[PDB]
Amino acid sequence: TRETIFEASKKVTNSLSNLISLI
Amino acid sequence: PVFHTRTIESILEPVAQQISHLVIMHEEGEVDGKAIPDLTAPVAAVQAAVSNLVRVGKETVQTTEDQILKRDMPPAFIKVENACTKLVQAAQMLQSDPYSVPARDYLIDGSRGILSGTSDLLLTFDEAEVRKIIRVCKGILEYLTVAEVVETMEDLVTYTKNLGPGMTKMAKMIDERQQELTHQEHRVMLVNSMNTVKELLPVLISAMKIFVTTKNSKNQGIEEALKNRNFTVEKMSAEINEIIRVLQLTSWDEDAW
Ligand SMILES: C[As](C)(=O)[O-]
Repeated sequence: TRETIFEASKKVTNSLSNLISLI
Repeated sequence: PVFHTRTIESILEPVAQQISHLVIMHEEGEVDGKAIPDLTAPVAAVQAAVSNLVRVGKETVQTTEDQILKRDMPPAFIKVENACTKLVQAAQMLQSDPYSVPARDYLIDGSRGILSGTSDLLLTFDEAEVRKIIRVCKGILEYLTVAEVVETMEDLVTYTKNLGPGMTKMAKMIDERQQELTHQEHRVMLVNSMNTVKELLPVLISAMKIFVTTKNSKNQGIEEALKNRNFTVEKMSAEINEIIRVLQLTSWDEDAW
C-alpha cells in the first residue's frame, strides 16, 4: 500500500513539467 | 528522446522533451529581454515532490539486502537535492529580478539535475530487475550442466520435471521484460533467442532418452548419443548467454539524463 518509487518519481516529473510550462 | 524502457519513458516524459527543447531555446546566454513569471509556488511543489522521492527511496535503502541499491541510490538523492536547492535559489533570484539571465540558467541547470537524478534512480531499479532475470537465466545454464550426469530413465523423468517448469519461469521473465523495452531490435533478439531455447528443450530431452537407452543396453551408440546431447546443451547455453548479453545492452541512441 506504500507509495512506489515510480509514483513518487512521476510526482517529481509532473511538478517539474508544470514549472517548465511557465517558461 | 529515447529511453530504456516504457516504464522510464512514461515517467520522464513529457518533461524530458520539454527540458531538451528549453535548452535549445536557452543554449546558454539567453538574450531575449523577457521576464519569467513568479515561480515560488511551482518551485515549492517541485521541492515537496523531491523531498518525498528521497523519503521513498530511503525506504528501499533501509530494507533491501541488495548492496548494489544501497550504493547507487544515495548519490541520486544528493543529485536531486542539490539540483532542487539550485531551483529554489533561481526562483528567489527571478522573483527579485524576473529579467535575470544568470538566474534563468540556475533554473535550467536545477531542472536538468532533477531530471538526471530521477533518471538515475529509475535506472538503478531497472538494473536490479535485470539482475533478477539474469539470476534465473544463470540457474537454467547451471541445471543444463547436470544433463550430462543423467544415466537412467528415472533420473531423466526427474530432470525433465525440474527443467520444464524452470524454463517456463525463465520464458515468462523474458516475455515480461522484452514487452517494455523500447528497442524493437532487442525485443526481437530476446523473443527469437527464447524461442530457440524453447524449441531445443524437447530435442535435448529426446537426446537424453537416446543416451540413457544406449547406456542401459550397453550398445555401440553411446558416443554418438552423448555428442548429440552435448551439441544441444552447447546451443541452448550459447542462446541463454546471448539473452544475458542482450538484457544488459544499452543502445548508443539512448539519451543520457
Ligand atoms: C508469452 As510466450 C511467447 O513465452 O508463450
